[PDB]
Amino acid sequence: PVMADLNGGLQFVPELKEFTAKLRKELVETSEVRKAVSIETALEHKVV
Amino acid sequence: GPIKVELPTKETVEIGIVDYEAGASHGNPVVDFLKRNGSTLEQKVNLENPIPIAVLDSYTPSTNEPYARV
Repeated sequence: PVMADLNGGLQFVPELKEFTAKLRKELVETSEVRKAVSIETALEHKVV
Repeated sequence: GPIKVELPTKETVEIGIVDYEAGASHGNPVVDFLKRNGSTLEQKVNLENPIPIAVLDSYTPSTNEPYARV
C-alpha cells in the first residue's frame, strides 16, 4: 500500500491553524479598515 | 475642542484635541461624524413623569415706567 503526499509542503509551516487564522484576520482587518475609512471620507466630503 | 479619555475612576482627562478648519463648506463634518458614530451626553435628565408644582397668577402693571426707570 502506498501513501502519496500531495500536500504541497503545507506540513512544514509551524502552527498552520494559527498562521491561517492570522492571515485571515490580517486580510479581514485590512478590508474592513479600508471600507470604513472610505465610507467616512465619502461622508465627510459629502457633508463639506 | 479637547478630546479626553475616561479613566477607571470615571474621570475625563485631556489626551488630544479636535482641530478642524475649512473654508467654503456646507456643514461641519466633525459634528456629523460624532453624531453618527458616538452618542450625545445630555446633562439634563428628565424624570419619569413631570411633577406639577403650582399654577400661579401674576399681573402686568398698569404702567411700564417703574420697570423702565429701574
